[PDB]
Amino acid sequence: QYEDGKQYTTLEKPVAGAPQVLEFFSFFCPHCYQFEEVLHISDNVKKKLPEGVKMTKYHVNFMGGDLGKDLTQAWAVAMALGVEDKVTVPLFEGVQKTQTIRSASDIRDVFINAGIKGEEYDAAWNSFVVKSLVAQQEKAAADVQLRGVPAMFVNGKYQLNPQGMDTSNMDVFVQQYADTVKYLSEK
Ligand SMILES: Cc1cc(Oc2ccc(CC(=O)N3CCN(C)C(=O)C3)cc2)ccc1C#N
Repeated sequence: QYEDGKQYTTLEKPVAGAPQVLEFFSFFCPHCYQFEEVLHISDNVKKKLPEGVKMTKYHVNFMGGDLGKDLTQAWAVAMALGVEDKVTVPLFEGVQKTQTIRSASDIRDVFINAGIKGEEYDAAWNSFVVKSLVAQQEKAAADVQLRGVPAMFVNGKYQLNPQGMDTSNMDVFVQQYADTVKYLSEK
């Protein structure tokens, strides 16, 4: 039922110490927008994972020019402060839906209207911790030879292959995607 090359591929050099379930996304990515707002891929995968398996989500730079680097640093700020749930949707909608986020100051404004004080954002933005988080996201992308998003990796060894699943129907696609992660997570 689950064959290498159909629902998933296998990295030739597995990534030592990778997060068990690792998602890569970009706020510029249209498929990542639907994974968040329509398909809820992340919460559907989470419903089917075994006990205690942690899910990690990293932002990538190669979409959207110099604003893409700023969005990776902003996602680092969100992870450092734990405000992902308050900024994920306003950032997606400001980048892709309204296209009113076009600069670092527009990103900042999203965090402030979500309740993060400007002095707290500026401190985090310039911290060593966020510097380390930016480098961490870029290293994981390089370590899996990432070329596009959305992408999801299981135990640093298996890469989901959504174009090898049924993409004609949204509910079947979500169930095949989440069941593949569950199968691979038990390996
Ligand atoms: C039912 C459905 C099914 C879909 O199926 C996908 C899903 C993800 C991908 C991955 C992808 O888009 N990319 C970007 C290009 N590159 C270089 C990559 O490696 C990966 C593809 C099809 C997408 C949307 C919807 C909807 N509603």
